Amino acid sequence: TNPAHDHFETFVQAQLCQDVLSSFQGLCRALGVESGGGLSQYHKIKAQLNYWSAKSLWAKLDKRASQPVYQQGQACTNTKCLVVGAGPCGLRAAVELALLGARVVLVEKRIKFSRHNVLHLWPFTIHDLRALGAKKFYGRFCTGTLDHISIRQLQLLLLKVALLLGVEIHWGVKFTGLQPPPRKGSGWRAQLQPNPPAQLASYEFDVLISAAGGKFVPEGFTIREMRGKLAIGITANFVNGRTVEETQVPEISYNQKFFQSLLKATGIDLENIVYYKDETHYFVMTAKKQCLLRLGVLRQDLSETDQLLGKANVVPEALQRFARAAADFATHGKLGKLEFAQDARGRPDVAAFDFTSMMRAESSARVQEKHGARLLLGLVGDCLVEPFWPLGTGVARGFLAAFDAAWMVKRWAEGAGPLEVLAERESLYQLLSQTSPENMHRNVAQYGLDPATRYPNLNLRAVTPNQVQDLYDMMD
Ligand SMILES: Cc1cc2nc3c(=O)[nH]c(=O)nc-3n(C[C@H](O)[C@H](O)[C@H](O)COP(=O)(O)OP(=O)(O)OC[C@H]3O[C@@H](n4cnc5c(N)ncnc54)[C@H](O)[C@@H]3O)c2cc1C
Ligand SMILES: [Cl-]
Repeated sequence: TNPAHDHFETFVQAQLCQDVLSSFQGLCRALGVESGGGLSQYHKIKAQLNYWSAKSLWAKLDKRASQPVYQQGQACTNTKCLVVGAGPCGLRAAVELALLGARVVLVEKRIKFSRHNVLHLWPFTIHDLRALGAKKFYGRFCTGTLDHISIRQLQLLLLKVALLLGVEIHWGVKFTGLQPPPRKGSGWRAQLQPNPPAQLASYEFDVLISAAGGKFVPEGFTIREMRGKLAIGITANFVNGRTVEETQVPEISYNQKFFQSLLKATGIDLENIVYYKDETHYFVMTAKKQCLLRLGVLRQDLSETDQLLGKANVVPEALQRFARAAADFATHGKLGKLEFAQDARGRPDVAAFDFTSMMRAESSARVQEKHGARLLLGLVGDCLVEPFWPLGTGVARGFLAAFDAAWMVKRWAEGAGPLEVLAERESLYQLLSQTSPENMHRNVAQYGLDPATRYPNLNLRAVTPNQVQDLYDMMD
């Protein structure tokens, strides 16, 4: 037997977040290496795992790792990064930084991946994951003409790569803010909860990339907030037994006469509903507040969206008989008595969500300088832009914010100059909405950090550094 061979293989097969870390520390032990020690650790790992079950992955990884851009991992060799949040994008950012050769510390306030909700995928993201060795880390990946990963399956897959490329990950730790460098001869340090491990508290860094999801407002940035008429969104996951007759029900994605025939037997009033068949029978529907008060899923009509959706106002029981009512008729009962999958809490996976307010940051980047040290702050993903989930551009643009944040760190580690690096980034960010698979570079395969492999007719000078004068924060 060969502990190293065995540990790598359960590590790859791992379906629990606490088991990715477990088997990995074991592989590190077996290969006489450490985790969170960068590419020198990655290089020591791969060389000693020169065997059938691993070699195709190193080719894939190194092929990317040696794309013209990363300078064979020498570009950001003098850059210390802090990445906040281990959602899909944050991890993608870490991967990108790891490859650029930056020191990568990722902090994350949870301790597991418990979200089942299925995410639609763009042709280009599908391929990106494939090139990162998704097919080894995940069996049922974009399986068939299917183009959807589940949140946790994505996170697991990405985490395994983050670890391989030597990202230092700390769990159960909350980013709160920043410690200003107290003197002429210090650097920027984070502010973490609950009390972080010795080194992490003293870990200094010039690049902070926060991918801490929609709800986190990072100090200094201005968030624009558009509100329209209310849209309540229900999501539901039912267990996929994958029985022959259970896997013979087509996927779905008020206009058609179906949304009309839904009111007949069930009396459920929905404008649109979506079905995905993944690890779970995924359903997402947009409900009318008019009928949610009627069939008593919401207890009482509160005029302010936020309050109308609290744990108190939402009846959990009726939400299940509402969700299964829509799900049962939607498949014409071809899936039988559907049982919910659980959280997170043993609670059944069903949630009433908000679709009313779309948060967008005014700038995607900000630089802070105090007593000599420069700090580059970048947003990536949901905290940069809040996506209309029915359209499904979240993973697409998060991954884009990630690529365009890594390009920023590249120019940064060339000393390009605060006002400039921002102007490049902000010229690219001005595109982040327009972006569709329709208006972007056709050769998906050729996609890389160089933003012009992605954006046709790109203008790096759409914003002059004189238009961003106050995104640079000279505190003295
Ligand atoms: C039900 C649902 C359906 C969706 N539909 C689609 C779809 O069909 N297609 C599509 O492409 N996208 C879809 N979206 C959007 C997509 O899920 C998100 O945009 C995506 O998760 C973005 O990843 P993220 O890392 O930016 O955000 P998140 O996944 O929310 O990552 C944030 C993470 O950072 C952590 N965090 C927050 N604050 C701190 C802190 N202070 N310190 C440390 N960690 C912190 C949290 O633990 C969290 O894990 C959907 C989303 C949901 C929820
Ligand atoms: Cl987990």
